Amino acid sequence: SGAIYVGNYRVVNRHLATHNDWANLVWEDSSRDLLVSSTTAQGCDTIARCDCQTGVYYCSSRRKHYPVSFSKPSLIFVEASEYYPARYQSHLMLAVGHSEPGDCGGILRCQHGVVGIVSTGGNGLVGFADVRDLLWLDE
Ligand SMILES: CSc1ccccc1CC(=O)N1C[C@H]2C[C@]1(CC(N)=O)C2
Ligand SMILES: [Zn+2]
Repeated sequence: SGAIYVGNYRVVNRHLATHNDWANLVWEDSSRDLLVSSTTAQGCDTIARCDCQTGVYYCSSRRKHYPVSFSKPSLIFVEASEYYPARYQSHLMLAVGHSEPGDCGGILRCQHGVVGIVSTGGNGLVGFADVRDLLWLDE
């Protein structure tokens, strides 16, 4: 679990969005596993606007942060799950690191701010949904 709180927006994994997220929907994209909802309180986070390919992410299943080198956002095949059919997930970045079911929502940050959130994993890999291209989050 986990979310990004920026301005009057809450960014979550689309498959973990609550009834309240859907009732306050701003934008969602099944191909990216992202959903953004509106909030009444001002958020605590800031978004990176950069091309960093190194950063640190929070891994809930280890209660620890790990440094990672990750690929640029791209279209990557993801096997079927209870949440989605087998498909290509867009704007996804991969890295070598631990991730298991429950780790989705962990934040990846670089020196500039929040880069994205955990969305995939397994076999010593961790995948992050990028948010750096969503410029409207800043206004
Ligand atoms: C950290 S998630 C994970 C890790 C190891 C093993 C299995 C998982 C679950 C997993 O792949 N999931 C759950 C939900 C998000 C999704 C992938 C996707 N973005 O389409 C569907
Ligand atoms: Zn950066």
